[PDB]
Amino acid sequence: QKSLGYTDNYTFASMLFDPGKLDSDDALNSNIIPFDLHSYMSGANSGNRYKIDLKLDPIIAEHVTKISANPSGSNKPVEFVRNKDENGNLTDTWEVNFIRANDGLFGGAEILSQYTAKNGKIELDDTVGNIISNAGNLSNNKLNHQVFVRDSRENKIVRTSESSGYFLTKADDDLVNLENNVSTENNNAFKASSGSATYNENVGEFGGILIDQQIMKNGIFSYSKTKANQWAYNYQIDKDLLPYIEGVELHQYDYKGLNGFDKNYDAKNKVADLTIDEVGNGTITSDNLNKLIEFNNALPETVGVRVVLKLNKSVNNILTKDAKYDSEGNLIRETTKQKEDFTFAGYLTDSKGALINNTLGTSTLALQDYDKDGLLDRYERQLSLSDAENEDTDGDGKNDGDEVVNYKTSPLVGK
Ligand SMILES: [Ca+2]
Ligand SMILES: [Ca+2]
Ligand SMILES: [Ca+2]
Ligand SMILES: [Ca+2]
Ligand SMILES: [Ca+2]
Repeated sequence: QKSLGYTDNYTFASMLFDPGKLDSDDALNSNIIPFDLHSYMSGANSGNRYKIDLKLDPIIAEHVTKISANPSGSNKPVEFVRNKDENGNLTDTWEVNFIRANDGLFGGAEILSQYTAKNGKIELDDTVGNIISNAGNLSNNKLNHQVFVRDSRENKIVRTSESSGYFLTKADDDLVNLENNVSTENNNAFKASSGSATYNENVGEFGGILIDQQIMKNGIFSYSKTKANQWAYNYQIDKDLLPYIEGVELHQYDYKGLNGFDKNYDAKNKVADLTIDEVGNGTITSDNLNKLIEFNNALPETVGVRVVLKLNKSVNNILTKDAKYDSEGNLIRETTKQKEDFTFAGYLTDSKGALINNTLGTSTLALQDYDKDGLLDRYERQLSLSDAENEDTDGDGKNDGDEVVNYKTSPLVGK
């Protein structure tokens, strides 16, 4: 139930989760969710240190009986083992070793090239159509999924390997439309695309949210179009976040060769101000899209696009909306939200407005308040430096949330 911190290993440059959509009658009537797993590794690795984790929506994890996939270049599948939490229950995350030689998926020496784990099967105890019809309204809450590399030595997520998103259903009618009428302009250029959403306290004056969409290249694509054939970048932000957003910007996201993507925020990389409507959708174009997207022309580098959400209030005001306080103004741990997920999506359209093949990348941002002290887990780990599973880190009777916003005293000192 508790979230994980982040660590830094640039060698795990990309890790994309590519699942099938769930709208066609063939997929809707099957008990198996198919997927491929793409990875790019910039340096050699070995041993049992690093793992591959796959966190699934609890609606689906309730029905999962087996998860498996073929390692890169193999015919024999490997089974994902379900994870057990601290006390012994089963999480909604399955885990497999990374290095192929240690019952994993990818070879420790296959670097500087895209490698795929194919024939991935999420075997369920029921057909997906039955679960979709017994899951509720999937127009706001989606069937979230997440994949990342885990450093088992420090129990942290490798920052550059995180990728999230959600499975497409018929409730996502707009997105499902574009993956059925794909454009013909460059159906060969790109392999797959996934997104990732994180919280960043250095953005603006109240913190920010970073949406980093990567698009893997099949070859060495180069973007050169006439002014009348210029593409457009289309984005959709979760409507549940608009009250808290001061503004949205488009940043450059350069794949810096062997170093991959720089995950840090840099306000100097802003290239445009994005406009959005009431439902959270928007689009942007130019007479030369090379101004707004670092396509890494003529190079086999992954294409990246960064969207920044500058908040107008502190991020802790999201789960603490319609919460209750006492006479002294302190938060009662039993009134604030504990979990809430937000969904985003980004994709490229051609001149007529059709999707470029495998350019749709969805992302989910999982905000969590495990100890329910009013401070998000990401806030405590990245800014306040307090224990994410303790209402009172220093042990002086003053809760962590009350100590930071109310008492204005350090939540780390008790004497
Ligand atoms: Ca570059
Ligand atoms: Ca907390
Ligand atoms: Ca805490
Ligand atoms: Ca305290
Ligand atoms: Ca204190």
